[PDB]
Amino acid sequence: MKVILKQDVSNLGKRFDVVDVKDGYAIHFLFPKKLAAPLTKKSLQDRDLFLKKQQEHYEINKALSHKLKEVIEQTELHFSLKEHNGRPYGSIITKQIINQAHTKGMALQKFMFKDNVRLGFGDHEITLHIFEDTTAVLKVKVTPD
Amino acid sequence: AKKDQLTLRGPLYGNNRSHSKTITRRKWNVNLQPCKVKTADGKTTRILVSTRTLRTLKKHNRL
RNA sequence: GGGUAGGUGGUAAGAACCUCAGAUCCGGAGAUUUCCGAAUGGAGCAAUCCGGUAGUUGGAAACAGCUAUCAUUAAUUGAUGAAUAAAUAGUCAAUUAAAGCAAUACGUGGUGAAGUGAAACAUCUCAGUAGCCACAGGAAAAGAAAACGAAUGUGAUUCCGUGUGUAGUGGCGAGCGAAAGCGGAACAGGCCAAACUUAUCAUUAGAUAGGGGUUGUAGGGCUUGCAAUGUGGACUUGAAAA
RNA sequence: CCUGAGUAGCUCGGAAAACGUUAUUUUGAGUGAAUCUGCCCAGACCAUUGGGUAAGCCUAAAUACUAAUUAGUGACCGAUA
RNA sequence: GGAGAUGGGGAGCUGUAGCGAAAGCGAGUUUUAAAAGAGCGUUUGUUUGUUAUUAUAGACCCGAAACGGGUUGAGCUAGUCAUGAGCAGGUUGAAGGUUGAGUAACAUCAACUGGAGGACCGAACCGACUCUCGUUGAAACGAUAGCGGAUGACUUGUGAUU
RNA sequence: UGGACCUAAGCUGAGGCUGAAAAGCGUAGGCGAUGGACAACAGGUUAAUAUUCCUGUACUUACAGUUAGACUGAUGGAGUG
RNA sequence: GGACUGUUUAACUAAAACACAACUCUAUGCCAAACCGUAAGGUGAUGUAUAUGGGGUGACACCUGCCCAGUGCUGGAAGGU
RNA sequence: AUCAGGACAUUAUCAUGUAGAGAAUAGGUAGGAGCAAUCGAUGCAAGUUCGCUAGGACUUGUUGAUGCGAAAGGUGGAAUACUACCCUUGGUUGUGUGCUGUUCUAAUUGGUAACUGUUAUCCAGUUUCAAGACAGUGUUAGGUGGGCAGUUUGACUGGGG
RNA sequence: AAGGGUGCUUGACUGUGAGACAUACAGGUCGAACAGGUGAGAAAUCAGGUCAUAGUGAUCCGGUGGUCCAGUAUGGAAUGG
Repeated sequence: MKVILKQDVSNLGKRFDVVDVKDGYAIHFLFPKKLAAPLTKKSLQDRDLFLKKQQEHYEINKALSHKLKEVIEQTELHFSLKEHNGRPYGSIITKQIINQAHTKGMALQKFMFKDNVRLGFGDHEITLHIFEDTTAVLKVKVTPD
Repeated sequence: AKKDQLTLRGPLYGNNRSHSKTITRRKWNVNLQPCKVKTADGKTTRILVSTRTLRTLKKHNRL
């Protein structure tokens, strides 16, 4: 349990400060977007330490989000299909897109994804709410057998 | 066994009564829930845990 | 080493003979110990059958002897690394432990019966015993006041006797049965966090080590000076006497 | 400035303590603190007084026994014992 | 202190004052308004060797069907599974099919094939229905003699099986 | 006849899931014939053994060399049994 | 009387008994329902209502008559507890 | 986690309801006979409302100055105008909690499938699908519950019952 | 008459009780007499339920009134007496 929020203007939009509705293991602490911090020192020492942490994470996290958004918008992803009769038979799952992201060398969190499955016939691309400000399209090249 | 692996906290086999003062052997089984535990650098490795130990983990920011 | 005139474990009948280069005999230190057997190469219906690797002598070889070696787990180390890059899971190699037995006597804990006694019996007793399970160690266990307790009372546990068969609780039935104060036996108290500090950890400290500390006549730390070369030790070694 | 957190207490079920659950120990389920001007005990609770510093760890000695070598000892038994 | 009497050892008693539930008072105390009355109390004390009774312990000795805790036995007489074997001999000859007559066609009629049956009689191979036999026997369950099934839900070896 | 080969009923159990300890179950591996596979018969032999002892006739598979051909066949796959 | 082959009380009793084929009820849409335990797990079944589980009678044919006032079960949740 | 209805709270909030009475919502006790007037027209048209239909009027962009005849006479089971509180019927309110019904998943479950460890019908990890804060549970407490444990099951008696 | 009706009336008292009868224990039955204050009666005196006998259930346990009982150190309270 904690009162700390982190890096979100969505999810019952509020200020970038310390605030949390006290209810067990709810989404207020189920997400990596709200850090469980020790409230025993969250008065003056953890206070200014968390202020510094908030400013630092603010800066570095939007920096990395701009970097990854540029990477996504400048790179297109590739699969290979295995159908029969040549008629549309396959689709696109999020597991394989996460695996291709892993191929580049980062473990992207699922919290930027809202879809579950995509149609894999022909060219297909979707722009998702990756982050509060950075938006990019997951350009993927897919063709049948 | 029927115990969380985080500590050896065994169950009870005690005496149960009714509105006759008769004694029988009853098996006090503690609460168990297989919640996902967190450790250093991922590797959650879900294990069966007890509710009291769950709350103690919660109060130490260890999930 | 002692001891030495006989000896080949008892049914000794005798052949063969050993024995005074000091034996046979009584102790210390040893060596080699077949197979099963906790059993460990794997099986197995115990005292059995097939094995693999490594080295070995013989041959042209299958093969034969001749040695050593090959369970499982946990821990450490290293290597390797699946789903899907790292990661993680596994996969292997080397190293340390028991893994097992018994003293029907002992002790802890996890357990855990009724028939009886109450003249029956369900509450209580039968008793935390009967039996079972794990851990042992030669003693175990507990062990240092949030004790007691009613007074300027003691001051880590234990047992014996006394309280006393009292205080008591008990379908107030059968019953069960203490805690204090007293005499005595030996009676050592220590240690880690923890503020705070240095170096080292990737300071998203959430890690090694120098301190520092065990505290109720509250202590310790923090800032700052005198001392003092102490006494104790349950405790590391060697040497000597007994 | 530090004095030992699901920790003390509290509620619903039990046991040990002589007690048949009551002060004191145990949590089986839950709720949950106070930090020396404090926090717990003196068979309920408070006020006064007094006594302690729990929620960290070890230490044996007075005691339990004899399957095990000699010293031996028996108002122990004598081959149905 | 010899596996000894004994010495040391001043803890608790058993009476010495008792009444009243206790507070409490006291040669008195309590019910009591009560000094009255009434109930009780007005000094025989200790520790042992002993005989008889007694509570507690197995309690004068021996005599039940028991209850619980284990531990063991599926080999036979029960079922199950796996895996084999056995059924001499003679009968009864279903259905299906074939051939001719017929049927618009199928159904029907006669003949051929056919071998079917928890089919029949009766060998073995299992069972025990009966008069006797023996009721310490040859035999802790059978013998003569007659009785049933007898290609099945049958018998049955060898493994496990609860 | 079996083991050195397989496996039915089951057993065991590296793994691993449940249970207070005991233990229960369950994968791979590994076991377990009454069955699956095949290459010796005849006669004689001494009191006892005879396809095993002997006379003649055979077959079997493991390897070295040897000629003379062929490129090869699994832990994997289909049939067979 | 039982329909029938047949089966079991061995060492006092195989019959009118049990099995039946044939019906009537009744619970079941999969992790079935039920069954074994402490659970895992397993049968049911590597099955799907034309299937299993459990009742009553028991070939074949004809009939199965009247009663939810009392208990078992189903619907309700309006009303009281 | 999300709200719709949603009951207690009815924070605030503006009118209050023609009792024998009262011209009219005296709803009750009270200093009681004014400057309540930057808490002020007697037309609009009325939202309503008391609805015993007028009545009370809280009601308003063309009106900036109405005045109270209802205060002393009149009615009474209580007097009409500057202050305090009372059955203030409810439009309302912050929502604290409880009832459902739906909207999702990240909690949590699977005995749907694939891949891997592994040639291994169990598990391990993920991804779908199935579901989903219900259940599966663990605790408390009710209802049913001879399947199961123990039990008492009086005596006398021209024998026992 | 200890029977009928009359005024008053609640001694259908308080604390007792030497004593007897009966009797295993229990418990039962009756009563002299003392103190206190009473009603009837002028007084003598009487009145400690009924002319007599059946009109009864033990302890423990549970709380109701008073209480010159105590109050796990003190103070009360709880709590028991």
